[PDB]
Amino acid sequence: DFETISSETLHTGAIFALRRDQVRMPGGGIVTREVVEHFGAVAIVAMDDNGNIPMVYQYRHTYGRRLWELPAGLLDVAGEPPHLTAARELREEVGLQASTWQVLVDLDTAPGFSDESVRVYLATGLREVGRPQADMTMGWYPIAEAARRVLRGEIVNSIAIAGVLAVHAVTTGFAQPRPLDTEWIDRPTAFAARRAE
Amino acid sequence: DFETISSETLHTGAIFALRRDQVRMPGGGIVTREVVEHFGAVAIVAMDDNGNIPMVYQYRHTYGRRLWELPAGLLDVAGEPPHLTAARELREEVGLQASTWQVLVDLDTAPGFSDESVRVYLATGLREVGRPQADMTMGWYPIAEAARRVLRGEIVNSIAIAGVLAVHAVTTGFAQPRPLDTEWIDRPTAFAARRAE
Repeated sequence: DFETISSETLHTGAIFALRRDQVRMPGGGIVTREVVEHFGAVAIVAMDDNGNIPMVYQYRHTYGRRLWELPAGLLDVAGEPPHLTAARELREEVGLQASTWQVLVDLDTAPGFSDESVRVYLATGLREVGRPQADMTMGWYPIAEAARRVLRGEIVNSIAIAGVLAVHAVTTGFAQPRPLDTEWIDRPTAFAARRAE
Repeated sequence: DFETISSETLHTGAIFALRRDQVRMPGGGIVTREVVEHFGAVAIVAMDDNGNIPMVYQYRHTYGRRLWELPAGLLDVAGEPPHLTAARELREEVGLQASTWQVLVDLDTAPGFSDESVRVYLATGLREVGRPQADMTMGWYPIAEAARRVLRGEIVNSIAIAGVLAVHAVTTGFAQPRPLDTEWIDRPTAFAARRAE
């Protein structure tokens, strides 16, 4: 198999680090692979009694504009269980508490160059508790409308794609949400390791 | 609005660069935003007469394992039109030529820290022409099976999520593929600019 031969840190920053490995390709052979180590993140599809979900309208420095995204947050508190981060983030970002939490879909955002992976939850049985901001607008969408916004390129954040389409497959009876103990295969850990310290 | 106040290059490498900007938040206020500038990429959902699509099984240094992904390739040839890169990549990677090409879905893989964006095509009217490798296995899947593999976490590459779910919405009559001239809003350009030179 593939083996990290050597490895070096090129940069460390607020939310990720940049590492450069040399990897033994099988058999014989040597590539340079750069990995942006990231904290990992969670997001929530909060589905009300009628099939509506909340979304935020978040400025992204990288595209010079705002995207429609799901509520979400970095795994930036050491050792904190992901599901508890998600509930926390739901309350901070959109002012929602939810009774029932299930795994909806996991994704590897950029396999090409980052370890970042993202667990998206389905949260149901909802209640508003306040703090719905700074520059973030939020708004709600029936799920079917959200899915057609994906298909028209009005929602392009790829965690929102995966989340909205996945819940759409649930609401149309194609698939089932899953238990909280579903293994998150690619949960990131390298950057949390490095930060501990 | 938001304005880049200053900007500096921290690293330049084979397939991306790492930049650090200072951004004026409105009104008054200053954040550091790091952007990994990337080439952009395309991928293809190649759908045969019967609803089957090809997928590759590609080792990802970043997760220490292989993922099921769609055929795909970086926009790494200067000025080459994306749709022509996609046809090229389809032939190099999976040995397919396609008659008809349409836009399926675009995504922004990691808005949090990269500009990378990805145009995924629907390619139909297919013919095998050879070169189906090195370490990449490929295999075919009915679309419905592929969509249930997403929903079970057997496919987690987020371009494969977006691509397989999007085509699933087409095959089940929920949405339509779109013309090649659909604007790709977030086509990356910063790293191609920097490389020219």
